[PDB]
Amino acid sequence: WTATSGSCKGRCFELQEVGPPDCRCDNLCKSYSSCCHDFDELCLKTARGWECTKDRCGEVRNEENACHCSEDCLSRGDCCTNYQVVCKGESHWVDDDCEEIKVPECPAGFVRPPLIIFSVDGFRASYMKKGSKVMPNIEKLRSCGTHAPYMRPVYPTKTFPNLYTLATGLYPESHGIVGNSMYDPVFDASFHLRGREKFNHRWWGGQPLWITATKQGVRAGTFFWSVSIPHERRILTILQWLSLPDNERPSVYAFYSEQPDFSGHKYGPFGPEMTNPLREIDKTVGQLMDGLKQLRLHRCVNVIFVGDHGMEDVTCDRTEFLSNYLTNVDDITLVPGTLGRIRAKSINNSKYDPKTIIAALTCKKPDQHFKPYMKQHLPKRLHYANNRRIEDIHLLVDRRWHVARKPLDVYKKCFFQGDHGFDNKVNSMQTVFVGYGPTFKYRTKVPPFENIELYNVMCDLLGLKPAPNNGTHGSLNHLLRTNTFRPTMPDEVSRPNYPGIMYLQSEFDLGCTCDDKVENKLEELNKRLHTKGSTKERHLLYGRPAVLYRTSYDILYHTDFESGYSEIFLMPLWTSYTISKQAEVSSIPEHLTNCVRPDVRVSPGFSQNCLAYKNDKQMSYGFLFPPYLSSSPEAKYDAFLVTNMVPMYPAFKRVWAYFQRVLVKKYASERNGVNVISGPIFDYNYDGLRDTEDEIKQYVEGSSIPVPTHYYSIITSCLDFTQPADKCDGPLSVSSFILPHRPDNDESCNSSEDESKWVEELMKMHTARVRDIEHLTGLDFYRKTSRSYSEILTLKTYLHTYESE
Ligand SMILES: *[C@@H]1O[C@H](CO)[C@@H](O[C@@H]2O[C@H](CO)[C@@H](O[C@@H]3O[C@H](CO[C@H]4O[C@H](CO)[C@@H](O)[C@H](O[C@H]5O[C@H](CO)[C@@H](O)[C@H](O)[C@@H]5O[C@H]5O[C@H](CO)[C@@H](O)[C@H](O)[C@@H]5O)[C@@H]4O)[C@@H](O)[C@H](O[C@H]4O[C@H](CO)[C@@H](O)[C@H](O)[C@@H]4O[C@H]4O[C@H](CO)[C@@H](O)[C@H](O)[C@@H]4O)[C@@H]3O)[C@H](O)[C@H]2NC(C)=O)[C@H](O)[C@H]1NC(C)=O
Ligand SMILES: C[C@]12CN(C(=O)OCc3ccc(OC(F)(F)F)cc3)C[C@@H]1CN(C(=O)c1ccc(S(N)(=O)=O)cc1)C2
Ligand SMILES: [Ca+2]
Ligand SMILES: [Cl-]
Ligand SMILES: [K+]
Ligand code: NA
Ligand SMILES: [Zn+2]
Repeated sequence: WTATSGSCKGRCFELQEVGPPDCRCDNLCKSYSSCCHDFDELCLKTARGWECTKDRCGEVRNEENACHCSEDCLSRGDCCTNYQVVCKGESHWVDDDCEEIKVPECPAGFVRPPLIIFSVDGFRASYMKKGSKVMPNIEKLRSCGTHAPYMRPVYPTKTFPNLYTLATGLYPESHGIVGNSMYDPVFDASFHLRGREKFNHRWWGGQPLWITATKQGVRAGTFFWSVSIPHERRILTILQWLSLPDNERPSVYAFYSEQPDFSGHKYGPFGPEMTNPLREIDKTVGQLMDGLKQLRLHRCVNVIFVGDHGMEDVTCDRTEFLSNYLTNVDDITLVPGTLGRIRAKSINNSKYDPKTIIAALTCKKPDQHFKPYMKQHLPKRLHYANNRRIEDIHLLVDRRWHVARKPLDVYKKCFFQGDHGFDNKVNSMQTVFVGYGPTFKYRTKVPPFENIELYNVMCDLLGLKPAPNNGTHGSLNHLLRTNTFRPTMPDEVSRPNYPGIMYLQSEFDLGCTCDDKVENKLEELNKRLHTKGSTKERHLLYGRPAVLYRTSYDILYHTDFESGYSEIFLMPLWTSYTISKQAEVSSIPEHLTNCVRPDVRVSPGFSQNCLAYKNDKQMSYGFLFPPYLSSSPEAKYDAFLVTNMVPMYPAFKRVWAYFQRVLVKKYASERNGVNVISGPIFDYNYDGLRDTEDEIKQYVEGSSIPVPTHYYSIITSCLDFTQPADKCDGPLSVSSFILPHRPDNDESCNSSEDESKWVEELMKMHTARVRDIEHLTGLDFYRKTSRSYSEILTLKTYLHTYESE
C-alpha cells in the first residue's frame, strides 16, 4: 500500500528514498507504483520540448517548461542543454578542438572530480568504427580520451549479470545475478525481468559502487531510471544534481540507455534501422557534454562510456529443440535462448537422471548447435558454476542460435533478428569502453580488458577502497593519468626445501622399473651441476612461482626443467622449462616406454608408486616435463623420474601427448622460443579456488595420489618475437590454458579422428588467464622480471581468445 496523496512539491528526483506507505518522488517510484499523485505534473514536465530556440532566449521563467532559457537558468541549474549555444553564442562541445586535460578544472567547492557512468545496453564494440559517421560526440570522447578496441563482458552476456558485474567487480556466480532469469532453490523463489521478486535484496550479493561510495562518505546519484523517464529528463536531472550545494551534491552518477539493444533485438546488430538509435544516443551524449560545459564541468568530470554486451544475428529458424533429442522432455525445466540451463520439473520425480539427459544431448546430430555440460566441466574462464542458482546441466549455445524445449515455445510466445547471451569470447558479444576526463589519459589506446576490472578503477576515480572483488587491482593503471593503485606482490608463505641426494635406490619399493642400468669424470661434474641448478636461468625465466599458502614442497633441478614438488600432493605444483626455436623433438625410445625411476632426492614415503597405476584400471599416468623434448638421450632419463609423473586418464593422455609432442614445438617455432610452466589443478568444489587436501574427491585406487580436475600450462615468450624467449629485453607475450582432466573425450565430437583435427580446438576452448591459474593453485607467477608490476598484472589478466579480427 502507498498513500499516494502526499506531494512531490520541491522533492522531484529526491536522493534518499522514503519508506511506504509514504509516497515517493525518486527516479524509481514508477517501478513500485509508489509515486505521489503529482509526480508527472511536477517532475516529468515536457512543455516546449528539450531545446532553446532563438525566440525563447531571455524569456520570463515559465515553471511549466521542460527546461529553461531565461536569464536565471544557469544559477537555477535547469537550462536546456543547448542554452548557451542558442542564446549566448557558445559552441557545442563536439565542435571544440580537444585539449588535454592535465588537471581537474573544477568550480570552487568541488572536493573531487565527479564520475559519470554513461552505460549503453547492447552497444557492440564494432559500432565504434561502423557507426562513427553518425556518432560525432561519442567519437570525440573516444579519440580524445582513453579507449579500448573492445571490452569483454562476463558470461552470460545478458544485461542484468553484466550491469551488476560492472557495479561490483564480481563474477555473476559470486554476485548472484547469474542470468536475466533464475530459480533459487533455498528461497524457493524465482527472479524474472518482469515483476516484483527482482526488487528483493536477497538476490543481489557483493557490494555495488553506490553502496561502496555511501559507506565511505561519497554521495551517490540514484543509478536506476524507470523506463518511462525519457533520456533528456535523465540528463537534465543529473545536471540539476550537479548544481546542488557542496554538502548535498553527489560525486558519482549513472545514466542508462535501453538503446541500441532494444532496436538490435528487432532488427539485428547491423539492420538499416540501427542508424537512428545510434544517432539518438550520440545526441544524448552531446546534451550531457553541452550541459557540463555550461556548468563549467566539462574539464572537471570523468565520464565513462561503457556497454554491457554486444548483439548477434539470431532468428527463430535457428533454434534447436530439446524435443528432438529427449524422450522425457516434459520432466525437465529449461531456461532457454542463447544459453540453456536444465533441471528437473519436479523434485519428487526420482526417475529424473542428469547422466542420461546429458548423454541424449551429446554429439547426437552432425551440426548440433549447442553442447551440453555439467556446470563444473564448463571452461574455467567463464567462472560459471559456484552458485546454487546455476543448474547442474548447462548448454553452451553456438553464436547465432537458440535452444528451446519444444517448437510450440517459439511460435506461441518471427519477431526478433538480434540476441545476445553467448560465450563471452564471441566477437559479436564484445562491447565498448571509453574514459574521458582529468583522471584518464589523453588520446590513449589501451588493450582489451574485462569488465570485472572496472569497479576497482571506478573506486580509484572516487578515492574509495574497493570491496573484495574479482578484478586485479592495478591491472588497469595504464588507463589512468593519476590515482593509480600501487600494489605490492603478495608475500610468499611457504619457502621450498632444496633436497640433495638422500636415498638409495633400494629403499624404494614402488613397483616401478626402468631399463637404465648402463654406466666418466668429465660428464660427472656436469650431471652434478645440473642437479644443483646450473641451467636454472634457462628454464626458470621469471623467477620461481611463490607459494601463497602453507605447505611442504621441494625445488628439484634438472638439465631441461625445474619443478616445485609437493610432498603433500605427491606431485609437482609446477614444472618450468624453456624450448628454443631450434629445439628438436625426439621419441620415447622403445626400451624406455614404461620406465619410471625413483628420485633419490625424495623419500619413498613422499613419492608416487607404479603399483597403484597398475591396479587402477581407469587411471594411467603422464609426465609434466615432456620426454619428447629432452635435450639429449642422457637428459631424457630425468623426464622419467617418479617426481615428474602425474595421474592421467587414457582419454586425457591423447590430449596431453599431442600438446607435448606437437604443439609445444609448434609454438616455440612460431613465437621464437617459449617458456612453459605446467601443473595440476584441484578444484573439486568448482569454486575457482585451490582445493585443500581434505576437498579431494578422487585418488588413484589404493593410494594417496590425488587426481587433478585440470591441467594447466602457461606459455610465455617475448612480445618482440625477433628476440628469443630466453633473451627478451622488453614486454612479454603469454597464452595459457586449463584443460579439464576427463576420463572421456565426449566434449570433442570429432575425437575418434586424429588429434590434429580436434586437440588444439579443445585447448583453445579452455584458454585461460594466468590470474585464473593463480586462483586455482595458490601460486603467484612472474615474480622476477625487469617489467613494472602493473604491467605484469595486465599480462596476468590477458586472455588469448582465438577469435578472428
Ligand atoms: C571473486 O571475488 C569474491 C569476493 O572476494 C570471492 O568470493 C569470496 O570468497 C571467499 C572464499 O570462498 C568467501 O569467504 C567466505 O565467507 C563466508 C561468509 O559469507 C558471507 O559474508 C560475506 C561478507 O559480507 C558475503 O559477501 C557473503 O555473500 C555471499 O552469500 C550470499 C548468500 O548467502 C550472497 O548474497 C552473495 O552473493 C555471496 O554468495 C557467494 O559466495 C558464497 C560463499 O560465501 C557462495 O556459497 C555463493 O555461491 C556465492 O558464490 C556471505 O553473506 C564465511 O562464512 C566463510 O568461512 C568458512 O570457511 C572458512 C575457511 O577460512 C572456515 O574456516 C570457516 O569456519 C567457515 O566454514 C564454515 O562454514 C562452512 C560452510 O557452511 C562449513 O562447511 C564449515 O564447517 C564451517 O561451519 C568464507 O570465509 C566470501 O564470502 C566470498 N565473497 C563473495 C561476495 O562471494 C571469490 O572467491 C572470487 N572468485 C575467484 C575465482 O577468485
Ligand atoms: C535494470 C536495467 C538497467 N536500468 C538502469 O537504470 O541501470 C542504470 C545502471 C547503470 C550502470 C550500472 O553499473 C555501473 F555503473 F557500474 F556501470 C548499473 C545500473 C533500468 C533497466 C531495466 N533493465 C531491463 O529492463 C533489461 C534491459 C535489457 C535486457 S537484455 N534482453 O538482457 O538486453 C534485460 C533487462 C536493465
Ligand atoms: Ca576449490
Ligand atoms: Cl538467463
Ligand atoms: K592403470
Ligand atoms: Na568424442
Ligand atoms: Zn538485449
